[PDB]
Amino acid sequence: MIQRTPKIQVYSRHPAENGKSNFLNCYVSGFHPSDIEVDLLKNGERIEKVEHSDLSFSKDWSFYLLYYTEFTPTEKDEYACRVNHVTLSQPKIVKWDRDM
Amino acid sequence: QLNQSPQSMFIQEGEDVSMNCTSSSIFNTWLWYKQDPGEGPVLLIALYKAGELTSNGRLTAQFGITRKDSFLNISASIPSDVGIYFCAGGTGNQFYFGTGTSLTVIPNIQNPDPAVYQLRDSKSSDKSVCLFTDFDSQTNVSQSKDSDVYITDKCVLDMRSMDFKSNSAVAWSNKSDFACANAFNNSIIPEDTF
Amino acid sequence: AAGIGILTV
Amino acid sequence: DAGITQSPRHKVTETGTPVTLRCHQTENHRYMYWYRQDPGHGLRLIHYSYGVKDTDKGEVSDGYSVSRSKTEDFLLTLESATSSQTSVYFCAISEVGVGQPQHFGDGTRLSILEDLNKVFPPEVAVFEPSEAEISHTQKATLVCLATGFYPDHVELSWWVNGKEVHSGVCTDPQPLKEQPALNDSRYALSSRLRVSATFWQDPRNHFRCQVQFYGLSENDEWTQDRAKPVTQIVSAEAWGRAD
Amino acid sequence: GSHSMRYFFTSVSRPGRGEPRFIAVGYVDDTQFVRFDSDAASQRMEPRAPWIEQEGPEYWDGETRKVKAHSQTHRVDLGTLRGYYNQSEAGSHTVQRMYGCDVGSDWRFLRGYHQYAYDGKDYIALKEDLRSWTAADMAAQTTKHKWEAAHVAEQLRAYLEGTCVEWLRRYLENGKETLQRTDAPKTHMTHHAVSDHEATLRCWALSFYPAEITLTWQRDGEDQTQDTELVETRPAGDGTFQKWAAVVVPSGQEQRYTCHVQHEGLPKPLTLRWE
Repeated sequence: MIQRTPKIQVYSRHPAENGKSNFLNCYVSGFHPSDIEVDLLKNGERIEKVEHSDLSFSKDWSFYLLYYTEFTPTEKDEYACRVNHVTLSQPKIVKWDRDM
Repeated sequence: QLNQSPQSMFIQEGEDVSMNCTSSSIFNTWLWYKQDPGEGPVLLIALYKAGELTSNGRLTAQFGITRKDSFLNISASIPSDVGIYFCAGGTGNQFYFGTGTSLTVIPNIQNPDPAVYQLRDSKSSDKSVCLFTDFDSQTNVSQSKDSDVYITDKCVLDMRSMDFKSNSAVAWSNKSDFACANAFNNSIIPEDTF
Repeated sequence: AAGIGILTV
Repeated sequence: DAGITQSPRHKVTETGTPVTLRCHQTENHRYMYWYRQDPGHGLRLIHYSYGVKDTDKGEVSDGYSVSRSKTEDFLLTLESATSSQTSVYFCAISEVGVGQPQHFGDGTRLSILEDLNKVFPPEVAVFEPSEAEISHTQKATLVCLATGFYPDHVELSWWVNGKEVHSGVCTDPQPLKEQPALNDSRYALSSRLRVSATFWQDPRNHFRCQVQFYGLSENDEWTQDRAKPVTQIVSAEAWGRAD
Repeated sequence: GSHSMRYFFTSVSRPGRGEPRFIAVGYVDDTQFVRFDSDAASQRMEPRAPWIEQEGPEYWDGETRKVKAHSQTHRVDLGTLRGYYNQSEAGSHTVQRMYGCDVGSDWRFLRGYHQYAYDGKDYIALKEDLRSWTAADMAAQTTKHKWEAAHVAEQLRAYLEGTCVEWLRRYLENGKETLQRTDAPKTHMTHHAVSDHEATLRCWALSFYPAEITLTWQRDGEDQTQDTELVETRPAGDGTFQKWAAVVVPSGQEQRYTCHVQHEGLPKPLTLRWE
């Protein structure tokens, strides 16, 4: 029985210019077991229409998942990914850092 | 859905027997089964790779290159090899079964002396059976006659303690002109005893 | 196409 | 050592009767299958099951349903209860995995009849060896006849001195139609037992030909003047003679 | 170039919450093409690539039966393993199976593999010659003896060397445009002032396929990894992939550091320095 912390990346699909539709991605990887709670946030509030990829795994047996939604970025709007898992004693928030 | 051919074949005792199946579908596993009468199919061979396999000694089987074809070979055939043989093809975790091939082994008769006997009913009256017996395996028995005469086909019994096998056929009728000299004469009898 | 040579542990 | 028991092995019933066939299997987790077998068609899958309360249909599932309340049992119930469901039925088993070969039970002979007044038990008669045969060959053949039975659910066996023998016997694989033009036609079956003249000439030897017939059961209805043609044994016998 | 077909199976028990969750997934290289999910409505193998939709109903029925059969074996496996390791009935456990085949640039068979895991750890795997088994512990040894007695390796090798490579061959021609492509990384570099003493150079690779890429940091021609950070390659969501690598550098000395990009869509490896 081995437990592995999720490594979280928040980033856009295309390089981001303001007022152009894009996709916002939260990719969680390197985790075990597979039960995971991932939300996407807009100004600290949950985005409802959010899809995910089918659960798959790597050579080391740890899982990976892509969560994504269609969005349109501005200067003002803050975006974040909120992850919960048994390895974390509280939810982890990673903010979308526009040059990453 | 599998086409098996032929529906019933015949081998003389001691010979080699070859047996096949066919589809337009691809199959990843081939199985051969034997069915004895009153019993279910028993698995003989399971084939997985396109090549040569032997899990009886006397049975060899092959999976075709195209995976639409298979065969079964029997060497030094023996009377217990009688039965219905079936191919099964495997795809999509499902097996699909051919329609049956029915082998009968014709026995080798050591020394024939063919004869027709009248046998009386043990515990009642004038009731009578005719028995054609000890004929060679090449002799065939007919039936139709007129409708009031019942003639069975030939079968072999094997008297295991005496190493002796013999073919026989049975005929009977009613308040007729029926007799044992007129019983099997619409079948082609040898130069035999009455 | 997925496998057909799988058995229980 | 397959571990499969099909019950019952024979059933004879009228149209309108639901019939359940049971397949018992003893080895915990198993995939289970029901097939039917018919002359021009080979084995055709009716229903199959990957585990408890999980069933799916095969190619000929119309008219049938199926149950798997536990791992040991796969029940096939004949829903439509119809004469076209007259067949031999075969349970099979497979190890839990993907693509493992199937191993079959021994079968259930099921006849569904549109008219039960057609059902008849066999008459059984034993015919004694010819004196001519004994002097010609030093051997002696007895014949058994089972005449006038419907349908063919018979099992013929030969008992000498209270014990079943298999050596020296041959029984017709196919029964003979007593009236070949008739659809509902009654049947006849012949069998031979051959012994040495010596063994027949010993009068201590007792020879019995037994025909087990499968027919109607308790809950089948009967209104004729003849005795109900139930599942029964009809026999004929003979003793050795010093000729 | 080289191609691969892989199938991934995950089963997870949830005692008190019904039957185990089962997710199966098919890939050609880095492209997903089929899925099965036991908590979805359809209970069927579903398409996840446009080029696999053209397969007829015999394919989909067949794939559905095989995948539901994979599911049942894992249900039994979860129960079997719980017992082997004397774990309680209350807890959640995982079974993972991965198999497939590799082919070369001629598309002849190259390699086959089948690995099995319990709770994120190796349990039993097929050895590379495809004829024997590696068993990690005492309970896996029982499994190895069972699988030897049922001659499981033989059936697997047959799938792996025949069926798997032929279906790989078929998918590769059917999905030609997207499966046989190489998209070269779009490369750029970024700079961030950490302190007045330290600086971070980040080497970016964007819009690439296949996901296999190598990013290395070099100082004066000699490569160094001691202050290097590499993220997992991540999907963009459009069939392409993204990756960065970063170094922490004494500011002023940014001229000393070059990033080296290796990908099969590059005819020559790329060099990249902060001007």
